[PDB]
Amino acid sequence: GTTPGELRELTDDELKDKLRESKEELFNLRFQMATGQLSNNRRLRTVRQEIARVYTVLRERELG
RNA sequence: AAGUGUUUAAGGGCGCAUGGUGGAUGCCUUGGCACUGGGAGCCGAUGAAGGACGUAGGAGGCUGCGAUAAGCCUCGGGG
Ligand SMILES: [Mg+2]
Ligand SMILES: [Mg+2]
Ligand SMILES: [Mg+2]
Ligand SMILES: [Mg+2]
Repeated sequence: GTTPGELRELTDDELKDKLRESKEELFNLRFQMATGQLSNNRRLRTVRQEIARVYTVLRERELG
């Protein structure tokens, strides 16, 4: 839900915070999907792609 | 009285009319076969060729991808 653009003003530690918050979110809605009370399915994909985006930006910061 | 003499179809044959089965024939094609002209002529410890297992909101196969998993970023195209 957040463009990779506005992830470049965030430092390493707060990018890491964003990433762990997102991983916790993903665990929660994975449980909700398993128990049957998640109707919105595209939420899983968006959060999974957000995690991938956060790693991508971190690696780009490391290398250049 | 003597004599003559049609009609049987359990079933079978042949001809026709009507169907079934079967998948030939005709007419085709998301497939191939033989070449022509170019390109590129190597990939691999910066882990190859090729695979295993996984991966989509729902079971499998083919495809794509690899725990960042039908995808992630940047630059162009286009709509
Ligand atoms: Mg008869
Ligand atoms: Mg050589
Ligand atoms: Mg597969
Ligand atoms: Mg573009």
